[PDB]
Amino acid sequence: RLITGRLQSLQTYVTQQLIRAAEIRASANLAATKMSECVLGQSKRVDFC
Amino acid sequence: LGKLQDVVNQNAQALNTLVKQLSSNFGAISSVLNDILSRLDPPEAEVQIDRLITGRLQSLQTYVTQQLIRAAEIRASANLAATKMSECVLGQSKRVDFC
Amino acid sequence: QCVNLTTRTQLPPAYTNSSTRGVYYPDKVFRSSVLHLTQDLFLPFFSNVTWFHAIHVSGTNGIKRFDNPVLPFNDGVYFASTEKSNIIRGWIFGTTLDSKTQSLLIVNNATNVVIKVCEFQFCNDPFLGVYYHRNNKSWMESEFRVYSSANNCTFEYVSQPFLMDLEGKQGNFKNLREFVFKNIDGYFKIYSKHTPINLVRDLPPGFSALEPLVDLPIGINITRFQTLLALHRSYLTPGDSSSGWTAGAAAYYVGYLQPRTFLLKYNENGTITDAVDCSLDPLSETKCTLKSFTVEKGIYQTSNFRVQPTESIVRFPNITNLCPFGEVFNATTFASVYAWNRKRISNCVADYSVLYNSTSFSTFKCYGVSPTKLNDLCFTNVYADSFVVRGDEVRQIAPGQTGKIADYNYKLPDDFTGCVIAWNSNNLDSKVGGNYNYLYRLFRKSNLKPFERDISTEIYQAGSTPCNGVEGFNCYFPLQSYGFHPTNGVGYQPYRVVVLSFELLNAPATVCGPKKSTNLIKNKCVNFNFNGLTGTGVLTESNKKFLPFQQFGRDIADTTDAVRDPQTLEILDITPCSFGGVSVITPGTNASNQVAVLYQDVNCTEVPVAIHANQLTPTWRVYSTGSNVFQTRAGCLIGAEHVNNSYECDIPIGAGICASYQTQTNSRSVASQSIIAYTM
Amino acid sequence: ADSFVVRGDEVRQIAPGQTGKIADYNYKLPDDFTGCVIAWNSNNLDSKVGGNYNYLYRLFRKSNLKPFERDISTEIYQAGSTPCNGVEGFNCYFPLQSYGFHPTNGVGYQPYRVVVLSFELLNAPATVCGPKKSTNLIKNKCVNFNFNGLTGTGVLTESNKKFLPFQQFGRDIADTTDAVRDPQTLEILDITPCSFGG
Amino acid sequence: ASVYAWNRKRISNCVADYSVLYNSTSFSTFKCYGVSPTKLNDLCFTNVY
Ligand SMILES: *[C@@H]1O[C@H](CO)[C@@H](O[C@@H]2O[C@H](CO)[C@@H](O)[C@H](O)[C@H]2NC(C)=O)[C@H](O)[C@H]1NC(C)=O
Ligand SMILES: *[C@@H]1O[C@H](CO)[C@@H](O[C@@H]2O[C@H](CO)[C@@H](O)[C@H](O)[C@H]2NC(C)=O)[C@H](O)[C@H]1NC(C)=O
Ligand SMILES: *[C@@H]1O[C@H](CO)[C@@H](O[C@@H]2O[C@H](CO)[C@@H](O)[C@H](O)[C@H]2NC(C)=O)[C@H](O)[C@H]1NC(C)=O
Ligand SMILES: *[C@@H]1O[C@H](CO)[C@@H](O[C@@H]2O[C@H](CO)[C@@H](O)[C@H](O)[C@H]2NC(C)=O)[C@H](O)[C@H]1NC(C)=O
Ligand SMILES: *[C@@H]1O[C@H](CO)[C@@H](O[C@@H]2O[C@H](CO)[C@@H](O)[C@H](O)[C@H]2NC(C)=O)[C@H](O)[C@H]1NC(C)=O
Ligand SMILES: *[C@@H]1O[C@H](CO)[C@@H](O[C@@H]2O[C@H](CO)[C@@H](O)[C@H](O)[C@H]2NC(C)=O)[C@H](O)[C@H]1NC(C)=O
Ligand SMILES: *[C@@H]1O[C@H](CO)[C@@H](O)[C@H](O)[C@H]1NC(C)=O
Ligand SMILES: *[C@@H]1O[C@H](CO)[C@@H](O)[C@H](O)[C@H]1NC(C)=O
Ligand SMILES: *[C@@H]1O[C@H](CO)[C@@H](O)[C@H](O)[C@H]1NC(C)=O
Ligand SMILES: *[C@@H]1O[C@H](CO)[C@@H](O)[C@H](O)[C@H]1NC(C)=O
Ligand SMILES: *[C@@H]1O[C@H](CO)[C@@H](O)[C@H](O)[C@H]1NC(C)=O
Ligand SMILES: *[C@@H]1O[C@H](CO)[C@@H](O)[C@H](O)[C@H]1NC(C)=O
Ligand SMILES: *[C@@H]1O[C@H](CO)[C@@H](O)[C@H](O)[C@H]1NC(C)=O
Ligand SMILES: *[C@@H]1O[C@H](CO)[C@@H](O)[C@H](O)[C@H]1NC(C)=O
Ligand SMILES: *[C@@H]1O[C@H](CO)[C@@H](O)[C@H](O)[C@H]1NC(C)=O
Ligand SMILES: *[C@@H]1O[C@H](CO)[C@@H](O)[C@H](O)[C@H]1NC(C)=O
Ligand SMILES: *[C@@H]1O[C@H](CO)[C@@H](O)[C@H](O)[C@H]1NC(C)=O
Repeated sequence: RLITGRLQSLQTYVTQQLIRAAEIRASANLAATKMSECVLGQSKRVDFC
Repeated sequence: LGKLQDVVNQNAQALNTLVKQLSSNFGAISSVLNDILSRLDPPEAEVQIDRLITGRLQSLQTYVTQQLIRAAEIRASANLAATKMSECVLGQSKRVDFC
Repeated sequence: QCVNLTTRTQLPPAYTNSSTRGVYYPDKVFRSSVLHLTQDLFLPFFSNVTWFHAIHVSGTNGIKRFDNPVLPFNDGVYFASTEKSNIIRGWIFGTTLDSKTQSLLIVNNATNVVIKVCEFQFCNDPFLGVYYHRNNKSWMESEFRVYSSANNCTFEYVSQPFLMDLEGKQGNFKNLREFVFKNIDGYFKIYSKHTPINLVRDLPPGFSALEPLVDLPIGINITRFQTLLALHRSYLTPGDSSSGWTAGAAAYYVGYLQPRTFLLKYNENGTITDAVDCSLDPLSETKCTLKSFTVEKGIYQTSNFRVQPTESIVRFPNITNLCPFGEVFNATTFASVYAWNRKRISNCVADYSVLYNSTSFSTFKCYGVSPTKLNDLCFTNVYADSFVVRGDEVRQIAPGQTGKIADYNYKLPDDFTGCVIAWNSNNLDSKVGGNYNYLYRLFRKSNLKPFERDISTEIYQAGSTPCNGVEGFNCYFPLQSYGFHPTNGVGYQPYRVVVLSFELLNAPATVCGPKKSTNLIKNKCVNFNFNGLTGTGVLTESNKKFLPFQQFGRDIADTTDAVRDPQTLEILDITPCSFGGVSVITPGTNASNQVAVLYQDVNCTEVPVAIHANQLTPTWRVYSTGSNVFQTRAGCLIGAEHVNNSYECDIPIGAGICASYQTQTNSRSVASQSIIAYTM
Repeated sequence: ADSFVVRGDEVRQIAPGQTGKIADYNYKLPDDFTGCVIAWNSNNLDSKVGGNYNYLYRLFRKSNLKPFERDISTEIYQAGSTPCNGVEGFNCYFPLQSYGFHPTNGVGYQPYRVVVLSFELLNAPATVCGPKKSTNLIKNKCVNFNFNGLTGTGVLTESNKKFLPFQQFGRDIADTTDAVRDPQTLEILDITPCSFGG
Repeated sequence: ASVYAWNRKRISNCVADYSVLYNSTSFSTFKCYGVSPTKLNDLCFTNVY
């Protein structure tokens, strides 16, 4: 019983970590796009930078 | 209306499942807490109650995970919509097929 | 000896509030630096507490009236004392406080406590007299003046006194003493503490943690108790009876424990330093629902901690017909196992207490239904299925058991959901010379299906040679006799077995239990017990349509929500005793204490009906109605005032409306900083 | 200890979730007894010839018992709907009754002596230990320690932890005993996991 | 054999029909572990002692 409960807790933590990693990956992609589009050049997109 | 309707349906559907899944036995003698409490004494009904609690808690965790994934998808869609609003309404876009 | 009490100036005692005192360690488990959440018996915060003056002071022109009432001991008592010169000595506990029932006594006649569990015959108004006066036969006298006699005593315990004594400094009421008495599982637990107070009265709004003192294993029924006074005036009651009530000043406060949920907090030493009553006010409930003593600014969707069921009702069909257990168990003869008699038990009350001074059940193995919960479980179909077997085979009457009896004779099913009763009857159907009447099948070409009976009387084809209907070489008669000589060991004596097969269904009850019925609460939060069916909720009359045989109707997902009363045949409706839509808006604990309440999707007319304000504490009833009755589109917002301004949103509330803690103390002439609810 | 003598057939009624004559009117074992029930036949010790008739038992009671309760009442049972004061009327029986241990009855009536020990494991100094002996004290290696009714694997080390006088062990953040007190020396130890995962 | 020196015997090449031992003795205890008493008539074994 204890093993099943702790394994479920570990699985929940791993799933939360995966979701947070996906969100951070999206944020990092946005940051890289901004870094290569507004620092390495000039952007004509409105309110992008 | 398409996808604008779909998400709403999805949410409603999820909630409906979270109710319709309250009838799952999860291994207990009966998926009714009152029936178990009325039929069995605490020392013997305890195991059935823990079975039901574990099943329902797993159901809640599954619903929360589905809600988190759907919220991530909606967050991506909202970011795209905000970019479209700030780039095609507050100005003119030279990007092909963006708008 | 004892003296009576001709008190005439008695008046209704005053009442006070137990602010935060009465918190004790509700366990023996050590806990260091942890925030635990228990729901044991505790004294609620700001709960009503009765104040007794006991003696009446004779200094104020002379009053000689003694008031020592007998008080109920409902599931725990909190006792507070503010006297100094040992005016309160000890206590007496019991059921009848007579010589017909055992009782408990605690006395502090000197610098050591004495506890007795004798059967004292207490007088009407017990007290304690002589304390200390030299040259009067009163210096160090261990008189009693409390019981006339004491016989058949069980437990005696003499030990160190509870707290410090002497130090008489009149006018201060120093040494506030707090005790909690709890009688659970036979153990009588006393938790004690004392603090050096200096206020005259009206116990300070302070928090006290009561360390455990004693856990006496006395095991007695305690329902009433009384307080022992020290009525000295230099000896007992001087002169004749009475005229001895002068004892200085006396006062004690009595509170009653109720089941409540707390948030006790432990320090590094394992001592409770703070607690939260998860019933008092929305701030406490917000603290409990997230398990922290510090709550920051914002809105919080709390759990349900307000209403607790306090009354239980039972409704069973009005039958009043004792079951013929005597006519079955005390039969002249039982049927043999190979042909077991099946009887339909109906219209009973199934009182097993009748079958006590008739037999001693050697086996009472119940399947699917716990034996303890058999006195409060109405059934719809009962069968007897009685037969007599050999002792060694009594273990073969089981669902998953195999053997001669369980394969050729009975074969109990795998979902029997009944009770197997079996008792020895070597003195009833084991006549001298061998009974030889109870037959049993020994041979069969196959096994038996569950609940099958085979009165075959054929010839067994034991050998590979047909024999027609004669006992050949390998052709035996299938049946055989036991033979109950009244001299065999317990392994061959006749055992009588009755296996009852209950059937719980959505049908009118037929065989109920000995439990009686009570009244019918129709608008409050109760624990109802209808036909073999218990549950917590709020009952209400309804117009639901029910089939003639129907007994209850469920919710969408297997939740019985409309039961039919078995005594009036009227249809009831069960609603949950919980409305979870309450959102608490707080400006942060370290900014203020005022909070706002947002009940979800309800207008400010059903909120006392919705949250059952009549069963809630007065602090919650403050947050039920009042002057701040602002209505929004997501339920109304009692707690905060509504302004016509359009300030920027600070705390989101719902559709459009926001709220904020503003320092309107400068703008308003009298009203100070407050919570406001504008539109975004 | 909680010792008493009952009938052989009724010895099965000394159980947590059991009901019966003793289990409702005499003893009423609790639901978290967490101890050991011992019972042995004694037909050769307190079953004198002619019937002992000394071991009494309650048969009537207006209700059931709370767990671990004792009722020396000696009253008159109101079995009938007619008050009878203190005389054995038509429906007024004496509650207590005698067994009668003739040394000839079957095993279903011979006297059985029952002792129900109720243990209590707490963070308190040990009082009733077992026959197991003590060994030496390893203080810097990886060992399987067995302190007072408490076993576990780890590495012990001297520590400056402050312990309450009655305290026997202290746990980690989440219910993990990490500092035990040696019973033979009263000095404070500290348990570290025998595993460094990095 | 006495309990302190119990005899161990290898049962082999049987069909293990318990129905034979009905009109010889009454088993006061037939408690099985790991294998259900009901499903003993259709369970071939590989080693019996
Ligand atoms: C308090 O009262 C109790 C009885 O109510 C006294 O109990 C005994 O008193 C005698 C003489 O006074 C002593 O010899 C005994 O040792 C006491 N105990 C018992 C168990 O018999 C008691 O002495 C009184 N005074 C105290 C307890 O200080
Ligand atoms: C207390 O109970 C006992 C019996 O349990 C009574 O004392 C005597 O006890 C012996 C056996 O130990 C009996 O043979 C006597 O008949 C009993 N005497 C009686 C009944 O008077 C004692 O009477 C009981 N005390 C009270 C106050 O009822
Ligand atoms: C019910 O009756 C049928 C028919 O008599 C039984 O089936 C026979 O079983 C015997 C022994 O197992 C076989 O030798 C026959 O060949 C079977 N005949 C048929 C037609 O099936 C069946 O065993 C009986 N069931 C019970 C529980 O007694
Ligand atoms: C059983 O009890 C019910 C009440 O629960 C009895 O119903 C009563 O019927 C009489 C005659 O119609 C009314 O005058 C009473 O007012 C009813 N009950 C009450 C107290 O309101 C019923 O008669 C009883 N008898 C049985 C066995 O049905
Ligand atoms: C403890 O004592 C109380 C009071 O004597 C018992 O409550 C009584 O129970 C009887 C039978 O159940 C009722 O007829 C009375 O009306 C009850 N009176 C009160 C004041 O409650 C209670 O049952 C006893 N408990 C135990 C475990 O013996
Ligand atoms: C418990 O018993 C042990 C027995 O060994 C005691 O240990 C001895 O203590 C004495 C006095 O300090 C030493 O001289 C011995 O060398 C010790 N022997 C060993 C190896 O343990 C221990 O002190 C006792 N503890 C208590 C609390 O009584
Ligand atoms: C406590 O109860 C009494 C009635 O017994 C009531 O008069 C009193 O107002 C209550 N508490 C207080 C002090 O309000
Ligand atoms: C008080 O007087 C009554 C008479 O009605 C008597 O029954 C009772 O025992 C007396 N109380 C004491 C303590 O003597
Ligand atoms: C409690 O009683 C005190 C007076 O002793 C009073 O000042 C305080 O407001 C009361 N609190 C409540 C809410 O009961
Ligand atoms: C714990 O107890 C010790 C011993 O008196 C004391 O020094 C310390 O201050 C206490 N700690 C707390 C948090 O009360
Ligand atoms: C049982 O029936 C017999 C028939 O003679 C009767 O004497 C006895 O009182 C009844 N009660 C018992 C002992 O169950
Ligand atoms: C039981 O019944 C017998 C016979 O009527 C009687 O002698 C005995 O006193 C009864 N015992 C009790 C207490 O029921
Ligand atoms: C509350 O805030 C003030 C100001 O920052 C600070 O000094 C005080 O320690 C805080 N107290 C709490 C309860 O956090
Ligand atoms: C209940 O709330 C709605 C919400 O606006 C309101 O229109 C209605 O009048 C309220 N009910 C009553 C009886 O006032
Ligand atoms: C706004 O002003 C109107 C007009 O006096 C008044 O009826 C209403 O209650 C006000 N609302 C507030 C102060 O929130
Ligand atoms: C069972 O065994 C006994 C012992 O010899 C014998 O007398 C009896 O006839 C047997 N019964 C059958 C049905 O074989
Ligand atoms: C045991 O064997 C002997 C001789 O082989 C026989 O007489 C006896 O009846 C047998 N007993 C049983 C129980 O089979």
